[PDB]
Formats: sequence, C-alpha cells, structure tokens
Amino acid sequence: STGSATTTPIDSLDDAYITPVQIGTPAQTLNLDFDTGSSDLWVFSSETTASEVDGQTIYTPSKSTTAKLLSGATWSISYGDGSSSSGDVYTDTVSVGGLTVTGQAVESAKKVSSSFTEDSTIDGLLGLAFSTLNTVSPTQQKTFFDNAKASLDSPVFTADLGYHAPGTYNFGFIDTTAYTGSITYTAVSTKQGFWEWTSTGYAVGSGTFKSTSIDGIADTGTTLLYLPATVVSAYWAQVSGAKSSSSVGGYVFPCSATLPSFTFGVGSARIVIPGDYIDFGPISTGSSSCFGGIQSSAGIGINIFGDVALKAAFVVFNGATTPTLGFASK
Ligand SMILES: NCc1ccc(C(F)(F)F)cc1
Ligand SMILES: NCc1ccc(C(F)(F)F)cc1
Repeated sequence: STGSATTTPIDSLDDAYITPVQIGTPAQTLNLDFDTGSSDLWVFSSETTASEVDGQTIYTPSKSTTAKLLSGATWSISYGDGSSSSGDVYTDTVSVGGLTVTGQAVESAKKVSSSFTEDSTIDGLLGLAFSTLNTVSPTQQKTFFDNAKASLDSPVFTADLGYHAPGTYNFGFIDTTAYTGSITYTAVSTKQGFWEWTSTGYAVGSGTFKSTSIDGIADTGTTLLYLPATVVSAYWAQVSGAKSSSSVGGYVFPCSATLPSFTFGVGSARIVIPGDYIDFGPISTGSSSCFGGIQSSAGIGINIFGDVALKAAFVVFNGATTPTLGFASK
C-alpha cells in the first residue's frame, strides 16, 4: 500500500510545515508537524491543561471507539530548542493520506511547553526518526513509519517541501515525476537514532567547491541550516554588512542585501540552495536587520540539515535494512 499527503507551511517564512493526519474512529483530523529528527507521535488532547491550549485542535480519546489506554505508559520529551511535553499513551488507528496503521501509539500531552502553546497552527508532532529514540516508558513504542513498513510497497518515504508553497510527503513509493536528473543515495548511520549522513563539501555563491566532510542529520522538524562555524563564517563573509549578533542569537544581515546561494555536496552530486531561501526576514517588525537562515552549530553539538536545505531537494528516506538517504534536484 501507499500514502500521499500535502504539507503546507504554517506562515509566510516557512517556519514549519503541517500535514493533516486522521486519528481514531470516527476520524479526528489534526495538523501535525512531520519531524524526521524525533520519534514520538504526540498530540494536544482533551487531557492537556486547559491554560496550555490556545486554538489547537485536540484529540479526544473518549470519542474514539478504537482508542485504548496503554496502562502505565508515560512519555516525556525535550527538544534541542528547549521545548518539552509529557503525558500518557493511547493506542489508536492513524491514517496519513490513505495509509492506515492500527494500534499506533498516540502520546497524549498533559503538559506542553510555552513554545507549543503559542503555535496555534500545530496540533502535534509525528516523529519519523528511528524508533530507538522513542520516549515511551516502560515499553518503548514504534514510529508510524516503522509500523507501516511491512505493508508499504517499498520501505521508503519522501519529503518534497515547497518554498513558500505546499509540498508532499509520500509513503511507500518514489514519484519519478517530482524531480529532475538522478537520485544520489548516500549512507546513513543509525547509531544515534537520527537520519545521519555525511555531506561531501560546500560552496558559497559561484565560489570554488571545498571538499570537506560535514556530518549532520536530515531533520524536517528544524527550520534552519546549522553548520560548523568555519563554514558559516565563510558564507556570511560574502554578505556586505552581515555580522553575528549575541543579542539576536545568530547572524543577521541588512535586509537590502542580496544573498548568495549555498551549495552542499551529496556524494559526487551538488544541491544548490538559492539565496532567497536563506532570508528569514526582519528580526522585529519594521527592522532593517534580517535574520539569516544559515547559522552556527557550535552551541548545538550536531550539524542539522533543516528545512532550508531539504526544501531545495527531493529527499528519499530509504528505510531498508541498510538505510540510505537519497537527494535529487527539483
Ligand atoms: N527535530 C527534532 C530534533 C530537535 C533537536 C535536535 C538536537 F538539537 F538535539 F540535535 C535533534 C532533533
Ligand atoms: N524540532 C522539533 C520542534 C518542532 C517544532 C517546534 C515549535 F516550533 F513548535 F516549537 C519545536 C521543536
């Protein structure tokens, strides 16, 4: 079987993408953030503290005839930006774009951090990293992808994120009309639970390509591109008036500047990120300083190929027994 769902940016800056997901019987439709950097499916629910809910659609297990409480199970997660949530665990039927999984662990949030409460358009997260990172205790739970793998025509899903436009998550098949040229596959390390791979280098604008190994993770759940300080410094040195601002927390640049493109290597192939993709707009309303989409990973400890990079490509997440990542131009 296969599934296909449209994913839509939540705002004009492509800060995140939401995808409708049907949970329960009868279906309750929630808009979830598909996150290849985590492995928990958690949702705002009728059990969430009422003061921590501001406009989200909530999952109500008591209205689902297929929901079962997973006796004694709890979950607690903390994200790399400081966000967190926790609660109890149900099992229920979950469908994405026509692809149905029965008995999926649905983690019901009793408490959410402030950053989720303020994001009225995100009803939860759907983790698509490896199941070793799932936080359910005492019995670890499988991701939606892991549960669907058996029945999929092919054990893959693909991410086709749009620039200021809707995109597509496909499960079980590779749409050969969605990209140009060939797909270049590269090896994945699963030792930390992430879709971790090694980029073969980079170039700034029309500059020379610098062959150098950059280990990082493919993370649809992270907005920006986080790279080593040496790389990020070489990029922003080409932007007149750009500087690192401690008060803002990263590189900013004059909103009137035009940004160079950024190229990253995948094996022998090259993925080009247009300079417009790196503009994340004024740091405050009316400001003439704009926030950069390429930032240093020094404070984070891991390099992150977030949405800024992934939306420049067609990305195949190949969950075969030897997993690989595929990149193609589009
Ligand atoms: N998108 C989920 C996520 C969040 C944070 C991290 C970090 F910061 F720990 F690398 C990885 C993945
Ligand atoms: N990387 C996971 C993640 C995704 C979204 C959010 C936000 F924006 F909703 F707070 C935080 C963390």
